[PDB]
Amino acid sequence: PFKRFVEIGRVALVNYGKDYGKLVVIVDVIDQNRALIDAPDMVRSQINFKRLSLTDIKIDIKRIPKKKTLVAAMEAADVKNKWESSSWGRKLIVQKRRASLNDFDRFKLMLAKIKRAGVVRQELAKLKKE
Amino acid sequence: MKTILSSETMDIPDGVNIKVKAKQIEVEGPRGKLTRNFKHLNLDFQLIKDEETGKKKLKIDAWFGSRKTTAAIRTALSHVENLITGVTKGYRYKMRFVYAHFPINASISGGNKAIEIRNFLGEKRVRKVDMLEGVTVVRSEKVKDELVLDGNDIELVSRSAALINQKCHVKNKDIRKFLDGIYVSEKGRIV
Amino acid sequence: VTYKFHQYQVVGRALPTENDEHPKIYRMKLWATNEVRAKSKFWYYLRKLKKVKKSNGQMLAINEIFEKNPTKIKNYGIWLRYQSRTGYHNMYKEYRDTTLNGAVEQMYTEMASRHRVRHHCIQIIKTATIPAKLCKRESTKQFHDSKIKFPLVFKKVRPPSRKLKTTYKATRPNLFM
Amino acid sequence: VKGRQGERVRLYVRGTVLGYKRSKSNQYPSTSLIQIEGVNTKEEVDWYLGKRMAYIYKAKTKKNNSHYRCIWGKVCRPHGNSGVVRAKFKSNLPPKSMGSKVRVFMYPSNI
Amino acid sequence: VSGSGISARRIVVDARHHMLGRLSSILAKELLNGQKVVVVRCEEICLSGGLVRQKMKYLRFLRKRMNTKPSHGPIHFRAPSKILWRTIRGMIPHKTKRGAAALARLKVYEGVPPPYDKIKRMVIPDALKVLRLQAGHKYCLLGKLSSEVGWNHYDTIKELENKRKERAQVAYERRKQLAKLRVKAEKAAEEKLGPQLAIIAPIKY
Amino acid sequence: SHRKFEHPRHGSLGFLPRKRAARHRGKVKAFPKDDPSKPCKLTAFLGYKAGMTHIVRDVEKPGSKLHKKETCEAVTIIETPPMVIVGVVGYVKTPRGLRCLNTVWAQHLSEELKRRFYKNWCKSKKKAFLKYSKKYETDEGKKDIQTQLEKLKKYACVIRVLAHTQIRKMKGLKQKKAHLMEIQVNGGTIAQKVDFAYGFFEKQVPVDAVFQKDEMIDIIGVTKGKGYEGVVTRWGVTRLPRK
RNA sequence: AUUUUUGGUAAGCAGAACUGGCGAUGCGGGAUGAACCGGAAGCCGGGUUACGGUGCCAAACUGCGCGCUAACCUAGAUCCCACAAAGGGUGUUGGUCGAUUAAGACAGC
RNA sequence: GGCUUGUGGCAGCCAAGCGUUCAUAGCGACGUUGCUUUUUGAUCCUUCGAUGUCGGCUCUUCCUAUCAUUGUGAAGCAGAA
RNA sequence: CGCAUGCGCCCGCCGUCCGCUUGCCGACCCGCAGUAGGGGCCUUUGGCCCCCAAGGGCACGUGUCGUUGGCUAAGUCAUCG
Ligand SMILES: [K+]
Ligand SMILES: [K+]
Ligand SMILES: [K+]
Ligand SMILES: [K+]
Ligand SMILES: [K+]
Ligand SMILES: [K+]
Ligand SMILES: [K+]
Ligand SMILES: [Mg+2]
Ligand SMILES: [Mg+2]
Ligand SMILES: [Mg+2]
Ligand SMILES: [Mg+2]
Ligand SMILES: [Mg+2]
Repeated sequence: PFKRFVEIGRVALVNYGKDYGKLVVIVDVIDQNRALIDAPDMVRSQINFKRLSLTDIKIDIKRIPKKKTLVAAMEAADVKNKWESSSWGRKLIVQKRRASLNDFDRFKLMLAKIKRAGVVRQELAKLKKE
Repeated sequence: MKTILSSETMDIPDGVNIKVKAKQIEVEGPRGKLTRNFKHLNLDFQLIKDEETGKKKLKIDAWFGSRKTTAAIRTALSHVENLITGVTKGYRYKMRFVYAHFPINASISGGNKAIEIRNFLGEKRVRKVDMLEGVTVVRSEKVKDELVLDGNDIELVSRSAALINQKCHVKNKDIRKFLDGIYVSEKGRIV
Repeated sequence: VTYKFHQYQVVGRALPTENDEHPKIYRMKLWATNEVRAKSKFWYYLRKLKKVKKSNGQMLAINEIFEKNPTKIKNYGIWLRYQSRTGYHNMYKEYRDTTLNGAVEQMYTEMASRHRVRHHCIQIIKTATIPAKLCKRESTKQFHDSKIKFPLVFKKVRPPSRKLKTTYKATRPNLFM
Repeated sequence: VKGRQGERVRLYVRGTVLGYKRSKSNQYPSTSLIQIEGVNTKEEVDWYLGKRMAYIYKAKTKKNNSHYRCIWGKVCRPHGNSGVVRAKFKSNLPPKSMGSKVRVFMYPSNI
Repeated sequence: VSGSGISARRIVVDARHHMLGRLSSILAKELLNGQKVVVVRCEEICLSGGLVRQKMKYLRFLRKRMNTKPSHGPIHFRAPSKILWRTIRGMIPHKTKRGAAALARLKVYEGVPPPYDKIKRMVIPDALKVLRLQAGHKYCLLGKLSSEVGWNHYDTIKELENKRKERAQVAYERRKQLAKLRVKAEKAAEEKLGPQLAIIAPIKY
Repeated sequence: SHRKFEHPRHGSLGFLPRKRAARHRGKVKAFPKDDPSKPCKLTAFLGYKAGMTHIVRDVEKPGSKLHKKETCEAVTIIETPPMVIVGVVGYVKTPRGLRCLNTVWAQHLSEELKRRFYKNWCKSKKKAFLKYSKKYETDEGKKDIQTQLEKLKKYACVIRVLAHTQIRKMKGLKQKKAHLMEIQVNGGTIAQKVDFAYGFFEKQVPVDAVFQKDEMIDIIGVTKGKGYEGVVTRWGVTRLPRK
């Protein structure tokens, strides 16, 4: 049970606030409510656990490591690629891509989806009649 | 103050098979099957197996629990221990008749599942008590005026004994002087 | 970075007179939401403890004190005296935070919650950064673990913002630790 | 696939008439409170600021060969934090319009 | 609570494991805004404080009666659906035409009677017990309280709900088989359309 | 101030309102609980109050002063001619209670029973159940009747028969309009209940098929009417002083 | 009516000092109210506030945060205000001063 | 009727003592905290272009600070009381 | 459930007209249970993966509520037996 724990080196997703969608690394624990997080593109600061969603990724680091050490550990663990390839991480990227689509792109996607739906319906009907 | 981690573990004898799922504990042994529903406890039940040896252990822990919440870990462990004892050795409760003038007449019904008391303090009323599931009551032969209750579930056997005891309470008299009744005198294991 | 409570060093003295050409200079470390309120409390303490009023006193300097390294966790001890409904008492408390300002805010919040003591009824006697081995409270000592590990027992479910909030959902939330 | 019979293009969003700007004990019917579908924050209201709105309803008699009537309005300013807006119409909306739907168009456009 | 703001003919809500008061407030606002609401499985509504406290509260309510003419009210309904209806009425100006019209847009049922057994049922996150009540705190089911205070249709509801759940399980198994067939059809059709799959790829979850 | 002396209140509040009954025939408000391990059997019957007499008997009651002694007791004679069963009604268990599902009637109905469906039988054309009867003459009609009975077996939870008295046999009564009532069938399965009801269509059920000597029973009916009455006689309040 | 204050056990009692208020005054808040809080006013449009509020009634978050409480007595829920005391609790939560303890603290063997 | 509760009535707290010994089975001096408006007072807010002024009789309902009846704990409760 | 009126009444189809509406504009969508867990693959006692809101999916969704004529495999929607 409890597949995920808050740990030194645990990678978490910010699920609320202005920093939503960013990956951070838990480098220390202040108390039961907040921890010390870090990432390559921010300053190590505290965050409440209520704004963090633990991921399945973990890196091997000591508490409050240097920026270079943290970056090296993240690169060795390939955190970015692992998160992006996972369905959970791909979900946010796909949501952003859908939000970014323009009118002509939306029309082309509609055409492609209609054609695929028609072909799939024909295929399924043939399978059923088989 | 919300202790981070309170944990206790117990050893499981090799002769007992145990399953845990959604805080539902199944206990198996030579004497039969016992079940318990621990869903009311907000604890994490885990079964640990040692591959090299094969012995079982049950670990119950509470995360950020208070004293009131943490007090239930040992309760659950003791309940599991009682289940194991009942499924391997069983439980045997002994009751003794106490009377000053009127001897207490006990009549065990068919199947050793019910008992009749007729002459409690010279009363013409017949007292009926039905044994709980898995518990049988027999009249002891080697000890004079002794009832033996045997079963797999400690709680059911003890509750049957309590029912027998409470069915024979003295009323409208000084109970300090009128000591008549049926009382639990020994708690032990069948095996 | 905004703190509700700021730490100030206020320096003041009594007005020079013929008898005292160079009166004694007094300094205090005070906590207040603003420098104006810090100066007010400085004059309150000077009047109550040294017999120097604001009317016959001089304000010399006031500077804010900032945490040296707000990027690291520290253990903070606070010695304070507070007033209850029936008298005055002394109290020592410990906190963990990146800055002493956060620890003081926690202290005010905890006094309010546990003892129903309002802010104006609390006087701070001493503050200090305590090493891990010298901490006295089990609450702070429980996180002095090289390998600290626990699951998120209580997590509140909400959308990233109210933009995605909906009254109705097709399925119930799926929660696990 | 559907075989529906109705408007083939929708260039507006719907708005529910919540009521009037009011206190606990006073009401100001010159201003109407409108909830726009899909708008959940006052930040989102910025897009609809100044957009025209129409309150379409049916009358018993025929006007210009139609039972339909229309009172025009527009979005004035956000109301609260949850996306409600304050709207002004050429004439005060009747109280019976509460719970009815208005059409919020995409013009005048700024894109 | 401003309101959902959606435009739909009606909304069906599965009230199972929803706090009574919060669900009632949300639905009262929805009804006042002009929505039509159907609530099902009212017997599964949760009330905080436990069975004992709620039973004492209901007995206190039962004490209230016009001394000279008990038939003049208050009326003490026992069924879970009527309890939910009265709780909602308590949050609506029901003595005005607006409040009466809002009340007339609400339907409450025990269990899932037809045709709502084959209609998608939604939930209210803001009133869900899993989000509002900490595990370990006392709560009771509305159906249990109703049965304790004189509702005698709990067993019939249980039997009918079991039958409906069996039928729904059969339908779900059929739908799963159909879904597997559809995935097979999609795999078969994959090779037929290259460019369409290419355009669709960056959007698929 | 508190009443000077205490006495129990006059009359019972459990028989409120003291209005005229909405019916003339006694209504069975609760039937005996059904035990499916027993044979199918009727639960009620209709009779007519004939009169009263008294009897003498030797009492067998050990410990009583009347033991082996004669006692005189008043009795009531109720005439109970056999009832004719003419239909079956099945109800379905629902969250709102029992709901009537369907009614099946017999092919032939006596004039006495049909009189119950008219206010002026002589002046009417007497068309009741004429088209319903024809369902027994066509093959599809009998098939439909059997299908209705099968549905009753499949979905009903309690089964009641429709029975009417042979009122014209009591010439002392000046009534040709028979009384019709629903009598619940207890015992057996639902299919057994339906078969038992159907087999009795257009057949007589004697009173001894329901009750037997020494059995304790309940009697339901409307009391004697007395019209507008004052409080002293209506409720039993005491009279005020002479002056 | 705040404060000062006399008689009276006390009183929505009776009598004085300063100031303000009601009376003569609507309006927002305190559910409701002559005196409390805010604030005083020609008929209107727009903007912003005071006191007070933002789960529904009912305009404004089931907003972002920390602790405490679980009431098997109708838990509790906002100046005037529509009351509660002395004594208690091995309920739970913080603090203060003492004593024993790895030359081994307390309970059972 | 309204405010108040001096007075009336009904409870609690401490424990010097009583109770063959024993403060607390049962009581509670010296003190001290309360509750109630079925006492009587205090006041004069409503009613003097009028609210029918004692008591009894009849009738209903309500309260508990429970006399009896149901179920219980304690005793200086052997039984009975 | 029975019976339902001889310039009458009732049912179905077609043309037209009027009136009411709880407010049409894609007015599309049936798993159960649980939240200190659930599910799938592989089956070492085991390993891997998913969840982390319908934030999804479906739908010619494309034409003046949608121009003139003809063909029309399969698919889908509607109407009628
Ligand atoms: K009286
Ligand atoms: K009399
Ligand atoms: K008094
Ligand atoms: K007077
Ligand atoms: K007068
Ligand atoms: K008298
Ligand atoms: K089309
Ligand atoms: Mg009396
Ligand atoms: Mg003021
Ligand atoms: Mg203005
Ligand atoms: Mg003694
Ligand atoms: Mg009492």
